[PDB]
Amino acid sequence: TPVKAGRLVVEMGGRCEFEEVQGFLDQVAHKLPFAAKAVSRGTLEKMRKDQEERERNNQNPWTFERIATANMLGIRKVLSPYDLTHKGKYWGKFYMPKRV
Amino acid sequence: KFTRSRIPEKVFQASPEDHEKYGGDPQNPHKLHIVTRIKSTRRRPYWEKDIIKMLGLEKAHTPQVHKNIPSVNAKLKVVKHLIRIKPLKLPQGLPAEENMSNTCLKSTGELVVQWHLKPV
Amino acid sequence: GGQWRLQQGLAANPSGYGPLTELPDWSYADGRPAPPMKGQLRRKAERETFARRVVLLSQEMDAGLQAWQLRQQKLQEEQRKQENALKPKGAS
Amino acid sequence: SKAVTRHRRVMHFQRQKLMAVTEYIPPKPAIHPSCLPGLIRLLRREIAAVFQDNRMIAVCQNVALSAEDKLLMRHQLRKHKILMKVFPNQVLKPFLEDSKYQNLLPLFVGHNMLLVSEEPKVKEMVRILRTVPFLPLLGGCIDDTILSRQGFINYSK
Amino acid sequence: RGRIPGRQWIGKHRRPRFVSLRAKQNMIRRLEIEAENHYWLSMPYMTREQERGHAAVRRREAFEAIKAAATSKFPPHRFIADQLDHLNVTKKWS
RNA sequence: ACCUCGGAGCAGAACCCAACCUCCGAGCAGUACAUGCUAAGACUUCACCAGUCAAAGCGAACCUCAAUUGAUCCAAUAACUUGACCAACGGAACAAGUUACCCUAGGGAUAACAGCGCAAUCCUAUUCUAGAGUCCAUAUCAACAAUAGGGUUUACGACCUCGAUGUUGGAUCAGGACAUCCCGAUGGUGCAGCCGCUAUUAAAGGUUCGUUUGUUCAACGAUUAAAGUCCUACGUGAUCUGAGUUCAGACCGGAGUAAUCCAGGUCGGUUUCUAUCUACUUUAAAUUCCUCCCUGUACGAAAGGACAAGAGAAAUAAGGCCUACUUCACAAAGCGCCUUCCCCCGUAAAUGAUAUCAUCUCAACUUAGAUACCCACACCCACCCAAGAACAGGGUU
RNA sequence: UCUCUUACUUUUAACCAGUGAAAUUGACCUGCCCGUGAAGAGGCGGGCAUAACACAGCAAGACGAGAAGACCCUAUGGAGCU
RNA sequence: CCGAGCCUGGUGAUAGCUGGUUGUCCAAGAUAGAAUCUUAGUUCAACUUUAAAUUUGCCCACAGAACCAAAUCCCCUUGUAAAUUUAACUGUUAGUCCAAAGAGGAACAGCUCUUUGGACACUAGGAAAAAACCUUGUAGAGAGAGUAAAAAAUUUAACACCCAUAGUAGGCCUAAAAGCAGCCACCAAUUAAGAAAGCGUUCAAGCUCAACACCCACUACCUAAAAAAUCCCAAACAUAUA
RNA sequence: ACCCCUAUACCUUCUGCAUAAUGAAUUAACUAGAAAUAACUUUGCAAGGAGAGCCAAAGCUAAGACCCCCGAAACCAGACGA
Ligand SMILES: C[NH+](C)c1cc(NC(=O)CNC(C)(C)C)c(O)c2c1C[C@H]1C[C@H]3[C@H]([NH+](C)C)C(O)=C(C(N)=O)C(=O)[C@@]3(O)C(O)=C1C2=O
Ligand SMILES: [Mg+2]
Ligand SMILES: [Mg+2]
Ligand SMILES: [Mg+2]
Ligand SMILES: [Mg+2]
Ligand SMILES: [Mg+2]
Ligand SMILES: [Mg+2]
Ligand SMILES: [Mg+2]
Ligand SMILES: [Mg+2]
Ligand SMILES: [Mg+2]
Ligand SMILES: [Mg+2]
Ligand SMILES: [Mg+2]
Ligand SMILES: [Mg+2]
Ligand SMILES: [Mg+2]
Ligand SMILES: [Mg+2]
Ligand SMILES: [Mg+2]
Ligand SMILES: [Mg+2]
Ligand SMILES: [Mg+2]
Ligand SMILES: [Mg+2]
Ligand SMILES: [Mg+2]
Ligand SMILES: [Mg+2]
Ligand SMILES: [Mg+2]
Ligand SMILES: [Mg+2]
Ligand SMILES: [Mg+2]
Ligand SMILES: [Mg+2]
Ligand SMILES: [Mg+2]
Ligand SMILES: [Mg+2]
Ligand SMILES: [Mg+2]
Ligand SMILES: [Mg+2]
Ligand SMILES: [Mg+2]
Ligand SMILES: [Mg+2]
Ligand SMILES: [Mg+2]
Ligand SMILES: [Mg+2]
Ligand SMILES: [Mg+2]
Ligand SMILES: [Mg+2]
Ligand SMILES: [Mg+2]
Ligand SMILES: [Mg+2]
Ligand SMILES: [Mg+2]
Ligand SMILES: [Mg+2]
Repeated sequence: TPVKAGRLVVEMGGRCEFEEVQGFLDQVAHKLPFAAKAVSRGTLEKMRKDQEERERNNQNPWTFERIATANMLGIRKVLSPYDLTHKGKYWGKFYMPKRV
Repeated sequence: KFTRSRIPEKVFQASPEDHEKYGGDPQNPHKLHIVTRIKSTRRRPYWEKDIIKMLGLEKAHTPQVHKNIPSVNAKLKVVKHLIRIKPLKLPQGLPAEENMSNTCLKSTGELVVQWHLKPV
Repeated sequence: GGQWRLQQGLAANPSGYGPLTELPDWSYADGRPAPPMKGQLRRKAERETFARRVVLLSQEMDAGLQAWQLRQQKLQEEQRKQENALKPKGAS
Repeated sequence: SKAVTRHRRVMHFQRQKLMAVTEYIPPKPAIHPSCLPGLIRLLRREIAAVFQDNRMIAVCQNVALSAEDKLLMRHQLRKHKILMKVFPNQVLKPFLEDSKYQNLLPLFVGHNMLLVSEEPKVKEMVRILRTVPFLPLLGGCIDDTILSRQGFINYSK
Repeated sequence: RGRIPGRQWIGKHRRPRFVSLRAKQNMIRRLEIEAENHYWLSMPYMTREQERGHAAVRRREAFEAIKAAATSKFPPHRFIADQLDHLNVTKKWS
């Protein structure tokens, strides 16, 4: 089965809180063939607002998406046509959450 | 595959902050471009080499005048990573016939019509 | 110090359009000026061609602008010529 | 190599320079903001009670007093009609400074407890306190005047 | 002791190269020059409809000059003076 | 296995676009009998050949399908026309095997050995904690799975070499790694002791002789402290061997009409080189076993049974010498004799802050924790020598 | 034969004298380690070493010399046999 | 040198195969493909060269190219100066890496196959040496100058203290299963303790946590390896104004 | 003069050779591009040209200028050899 980055692999619910599932969910997600994480609704929302806040307060005048879309320095000779939509956060099957 | 790049018009819309960053009034736009090739056409596609040859920028660091019209602008938009573009400023107006042989271009991009080689 | 020379406006290479590179090398001891140097004659010819190009492009674009102006002038005269040759009758 | 690999592929050096230039730069605060500058009400009800009635107050230090010994002490002290109150200091001190027993204020340090009644009977307080020798009779008040343990003994005899 | 398999800069296993401060600064300088280019191309003088035919006469005459040269390509003249000049190679004193 | 033609993907949107790439088909059928003639303009399978559409006009009337196919010569025919699974499908008019008895021209454009790339396979370490271990995940073993590493196997690729890079095992000499087989130090134990199991550190020193087999291996016999794992062009053939393997002879079984063949067995079968260059050709600290006592002590219910300290006796390795023995004899040798000296780091503890306890401390801190050899120097013609290829050296009173 | 090799003689050998070849040879003022590279460096990179020159010995390297590979493939190249 | 002697002749046999191919100087010049007893070759195209004739050639504005992504086709301006046709021929048609879209294989290979685009087979500087990565091209002399690309940064794990009676060996099941084998409920006294969250017991018994009090305050950086074979490999340096 | 700095012999072959791929000790001498059909250039004459024959809707006549060396195993004929 193909799995792309940002896709929930398994979902759980019930009369419980995070840490209870988080134990064995981190245990499973460590054993997955890719990088994975145990997330909640709250933690998933928190990381998404964190990524948007980092993109908003980034003090670098130059960004990957600006350079790629404007074809700055002729960088599309070494980029890929998929980088126009990945915006540098993806490299092959790898997702880099530190990239803005 | 690697092909020609269509640059967005959102890239080529200027902003007021850009205007005071590089002072140029949106109304009364500058009339002529001073274009200077600052990079090699080697290790670049043949269409960029052809547009460099069309614009007359075969020799590096040699300024050339071009019109500020949309077609020439489209060519410069294609080849914009190998050149530097400045506005041609005319402090003492256009050169006349009597002032044709005493001109200079200068680094600031101002075509002076009197060149005296004397201190002020 | 090319960046400093650019900030002062004196090119970047000191061997460009300055007094140091554009004044005559020598003159006769009695005071007669030397014949002009080959590089200076060449440079003056290129600057002359550059200035003629500047004048030609500026006047060509100006003439294009006024040609468009007179064209549009003939356009709105022909839409303003809208007098009915005949006075309407019938149900009026 | 394919565009997707099981390992991290080596980028073109211009793309690597692109990533290094387009790294994320956080905002830097100028002068470092770190360097920049319930139970209380209910407990107020029962302490207001036990100081409006119950005019024999005795303060003792809450010695360990293992559970059988503690409860059996509770039972002879109740057989002789006194109560053993345990009220925490964090709500009992402010009541003292705004309720005038500020001279009994500097005495409620450490573990503390209150031997409290409406009847004078300091005689078995002192005999039970002498049966258990490691039990101090820290202090207290009889008839709204402050009395030390020497107070408590001459009011006894 | 430390060798990269195969060739250094091609293949699955390459010698790593790292970005230096001056390489980053050089690239940022070029980025600034192109942002300058973006601004000056963002401000145009005329429009396409105003531009439509302003240099057609000059371009046409330039092409007529090219055609005139390419048509005037033709052999050169020949001279009695040149032939009888070649007679001078036996010009003696006496 | 395929060879010609067509449709779909790869090849998303003008065209084109490969693979012994992924799928589906074709080598016709049905109608008509103007399925006649002629003729602008075009398309085109990347060339040519071949193929495709068609206005108008004359004459009539009032083709479907996707491929559904074959050039020239020549043959048949009065003519019009008609001829190949020429399917190796741009087609030679008509021709198979075998060669180790082989030859030639070339090819590292291309295989075998070796190197290299890669790591599927192989090997190791960690992470997780199911499970096994009476209970107990973590004394020990370990499923599913994840991460990282090695380059010893079998491949895969075809990059150097085919105007030669000689090959398996064996001898001889070994250099190196440590992922340690023994000896050393240490932690844990389901460690009472003896034995073990597991882990950390340690590469100075060591790691046997035989029967069968060409064998690497493997099995067995007898030991030992141990009989390590690898790499070195599967180290090492201008140092050796040639049992094997893949030249010419022959036999057996099988295959083939036969020649001949077998990734089957068997018997036999030439291993050249006078060293030009590089490199090198005398660098004194040795380990291990056993015996005695400690001691039948510690320990243990008993059976069993130590570690330290110390004494002795050997064995090998290195260096040397002939008194005797022995080969032998103005001498050279071993089978004989003599000598052989330092540590080594894993961790275990004390004081004591960050964190007024504690804490062995990437806190400050405390403890366990070499000498020897050589050393002077135009007597030199010549002679002698325990010195020596020449040279050099020692003696000549 | 070997454990396990030792001693002597002859030849060879080395020195003096006489005579005097061959294969080989791009040029050489011809080092070591690691890395690199047509993927195994005396000659390239980083380090280390380094007065010159004979004589004897060795065979680890010069992918050492010899024979336009004896295996494999190719050729609209041959030949023998059935 | 007998799988068919040797000599002479045919004979200068033939060789899509190897080797070689001799003055000087300048210029233009790099690889779509189809057939083929063909894939070590050749012919046609494609590219390339020369000489002519003529007029448009590249870049491209809007509109436009089908139902079941990057882009391309077409194309007036504009920027430029090339293009087509005519004549005459050679040679190249055994291809390498890098970026991108894919296919095969192991989402192996310095692997193989197409497509778009670079560079290499041509110069120079840089990434250590260096084909293919980066910078840069049109030629000479100079004991002048401004620059391009261009030098890797990182160092990680301290965590509380004190306390604990009891309705009850809650009920059912079981020999007993007592908070802790499995089920139903989960109330309730003390100031404050789950009909018990881990251990531990055949079951019991025991010891930790959550709870009172106590108090300064939970102090809380949320992170993580190592191996091979001749000999580690520039020397080094935290602090003088970009 | 060396010492300092720069610098990977040549030819062929190749995708690419310092290559540890080929050839070469060195000297002297010898040793390898032959031509038609057309085209192009330059003359002569010109609806004709060429010293019969041939070509001709500007052609014809003349000249110039363009196509290597070495090498097999083999096949056949006639001799000479026990
Ligand atoms: C060395 N021997 C075992 C041998 C081996 C092979 N085969 C190999 O190359 C096999 N080597 C491998 C194992 C594949 C690496 C061989 O191929 C040969 C030979 C021998 C030669 C003998 C030749 C001989 N001459 C040249 C010395 C000769 O005169 C005769 C003769 N009888 O007249 C030959 O037969 C001889 O030419 C020959 O045939 C040999 C080989 O072919
Ligand atoms: Mg390498
Ligand atoms: Mg066509
Ligand atoms: Mg019709
Ligand atoms: Mg065929
Ligand atoms: Mg065919
Ligand atoms: Mg045989
Ligand atoms: Mg041969
Ligand atoms: Mg191999
Ligand atoms: Mg279990
Ligand atoms: Mg290949
Ligand atoms: Mg070979
Ligand atoms: Mg050779
Ligand atoms: Mg050889
Ligand atoms: Mg170890
Ligand atoms: Mg070997
Ligand atoms: Mg050898
Ligand atoms: Mg043979
Ligand atoms: Mg025999
Ligand atoms: Mg030999
Ligand atoms: Mg040498
Ligand atoms: Mg002699
Ligand atoms: Mg090397
Ligand atoms: Mg020697
Ligand atoms: Mg050969
Ligand atoms: Mg062929
Ligand atoms: Mg020939
Ligand atoms: Mg040229
Ligand atoms: Mg063919
Ligand atoms: Mg061929
Ligand atoms: Mg390749
Ligand atoms: Mg090759
Ligand atoms: Mg090279
Ligand atoms: Mg060499
Ligand atoms: Mg060779
Ligand atoms: Mg060579
Ligand atoms: Mg060769
Ligand atoms: Mg023949
Ligand atoms: Mg006879």
